[PDB]
Amino acid sequence: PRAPRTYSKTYSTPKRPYESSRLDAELKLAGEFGLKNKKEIYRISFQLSKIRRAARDLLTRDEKDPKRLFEGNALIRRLVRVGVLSEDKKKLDYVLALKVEDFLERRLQTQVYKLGLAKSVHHARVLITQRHIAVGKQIVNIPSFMVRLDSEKHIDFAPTSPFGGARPGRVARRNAARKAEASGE
Amino acid sequence: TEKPKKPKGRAYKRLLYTRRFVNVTLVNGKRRMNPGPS
Amino acid sequence: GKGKPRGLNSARKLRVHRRNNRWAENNYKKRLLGTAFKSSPFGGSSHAKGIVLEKLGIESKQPNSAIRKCVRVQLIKNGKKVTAFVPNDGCLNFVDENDEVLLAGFGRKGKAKGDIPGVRFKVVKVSGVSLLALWKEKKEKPRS
Amino acid sequence: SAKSFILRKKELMKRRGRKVAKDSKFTGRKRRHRF
RNA sequence: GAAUUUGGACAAACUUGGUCAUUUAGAGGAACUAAAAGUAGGUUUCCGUAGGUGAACCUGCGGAAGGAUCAUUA
RNA sequence: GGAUAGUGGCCUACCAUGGUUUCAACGGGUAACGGGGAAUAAGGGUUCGAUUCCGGAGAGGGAGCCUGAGAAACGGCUACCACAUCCAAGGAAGGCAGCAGGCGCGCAAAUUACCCAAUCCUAAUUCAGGGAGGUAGUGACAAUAAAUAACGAUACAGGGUCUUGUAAUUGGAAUGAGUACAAUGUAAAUACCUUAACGAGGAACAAUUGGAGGGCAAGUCUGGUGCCAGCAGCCGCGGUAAUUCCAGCUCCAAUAGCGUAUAUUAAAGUUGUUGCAGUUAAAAAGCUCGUAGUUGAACUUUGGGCCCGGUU
Repeated sequence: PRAPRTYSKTYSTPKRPYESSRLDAELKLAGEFGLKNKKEIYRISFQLSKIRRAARDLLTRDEKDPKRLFEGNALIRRLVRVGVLSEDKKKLDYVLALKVEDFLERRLQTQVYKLGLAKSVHHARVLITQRHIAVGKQIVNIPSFMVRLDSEKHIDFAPTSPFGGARPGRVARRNAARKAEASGE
Repeated sequence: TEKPKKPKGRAYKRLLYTRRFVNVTLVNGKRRMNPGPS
Repeated sequence: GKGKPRGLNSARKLRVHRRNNRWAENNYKKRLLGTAFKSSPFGGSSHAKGIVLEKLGIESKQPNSAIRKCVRVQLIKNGKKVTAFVPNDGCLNFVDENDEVLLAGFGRKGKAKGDIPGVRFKVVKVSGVSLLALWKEKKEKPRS
Repeated sequence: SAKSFILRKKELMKRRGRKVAKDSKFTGRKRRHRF
């Protein structure tokens, strides 16, 4: 009799599963961003469809309606603060013009690759998963962190994670011990 | 028979991207996906 | 025009005419008469379990034939007798007499599929283990 | 008569103007084995 | 103030005969199934009704085309 | 009038003959507890709602009753019916649709564990109790995040002095799945968060489930078995209503998930109010009258001027 815990699924599979154009576009996106499967594309498409539905039934509402003003301004503020929507496109017909790779650009994996420090997208994903990147002072090991605009200057190496100093890792430690006991004396 | 194992997960998708369109390997002019003895 | 009443105070005739016409459905009449709970070989169930009464040497043609056989089985809860297409060949040596098989449908939401006239069930499990694992030499059929 | 049926219906989309994969020794067989 | 007792309302249940509901035997019948393997004919098509007949079918009355408009006068 | 806590045919004595119904009464069925809600996305609808909240009803089936503010109570009593336990054979004692757990029925569902530490409840009451509740065990019901690899150097191959690929070539990096001092955690523990030490070179620490004429994305692959009054003659070829008879290779999709069965929803304008159809494809009563029902011509204060002040 405990109060129920609400859950919800955050992706939706396409209605027509075998068509060549959508499949090749999905593989294009997965190759250029370095994705594990198609579920990331489905997740972005699902939440973008949610955003587009909200924008549509606010644009159907009459102008100067207080609900339209409040929800539209909140939606534009949120999608600028995330960083997907540009600074010069703060309108509703312009948030209807959003695309999937615009959302996929703002991932931590793509943002840690594009800011140097990774030299590849798959190297960026491997570098993130192995707990090497901290936003501010918080270590993040998730490729889909969706970096804000205000923290773009804070993606750096962790205070842990030997690429940022602080006591090099296990393989180098074992190699140093091997060279010390064998080539030392 | 035994073969070197195929990569699993994300790298496999990466492989397909490398297989499909970076330096496209095998085409008959109309982008065949499964050739035999040419 | 267009046959139907259209006036504003005329919802009752629309209601009753729709109810009679809906009684001329196929799914509505099969659902509201309780046809599956009284007349179907299953009790409206997704799967069922049964006792293998007989196996018959049903081939597609004569000696140059395709080995595609079926068994005749009797249900546990209903007591009715049906017939079931067993899977791919090599499974006939697994299914002996009195094996307590578990059955499903064949794929037409309650009708026969395939070139076998009058068979709409498949033997999903035998002796409480499987057919897929038993045919792939992964698990073995328990004795008795 | 599966192979004969596939070959008979195989020629219609040539008449109706649609692409058809060219035939070989894989047509009238169980491509994927059953359970 | 207990054991016990009269009458009343509440009323489980029991016996008899009747009503209804579901299922299993039971002669006989009509239908059908794969049954590989049993005993040339006429050809308008129907509808309603009535009689006859191993099988469709045959005949009587009334209706329909869901049947192939030539030619000539004016 | 009686009865009730109280209105009341709730019951009794008397007297009237009334009350409901085609706007569907009454009777039957319901694999029917009702609602908040759930699934399905152009809408309107369609299907589901035993089940975390609210209300009702029941404690094996009926009936009756005591105590009490409150019960027709069943972890209270009494009787009957049906089950069923113990024996010294005289008698006694029952009620898990509370929590665990057993049989049974089935396609179909978990521990005879720990604790009142939290949330609250009861009591004479800060203290006791609570299978209410919480915690852990089983648990791929469903839901969320994302490991199974990354960077070079060599030798060639290209677009061609900068950019990618191949290989029984080679090099060092990095990290958690795990093994665990410790400490956090907790009523006490398990686990998560943190971390001393150990922990990767491929048959390691190896990902599966489905499918390939078309539907629908993916083969002008390979081998074996069986038959032929067809050619050859012991090599073989071709055909094989073998609906491929059996295996392997290659390729495609989804991916810690994938397949199958049943039901339902969408596509479905095959229920059509929106929104079907009726000469010939399913379907206009043989025709007319006619009650309910549905629907029903036009007309009745319009126009003009006055000011003020609201929103762009």
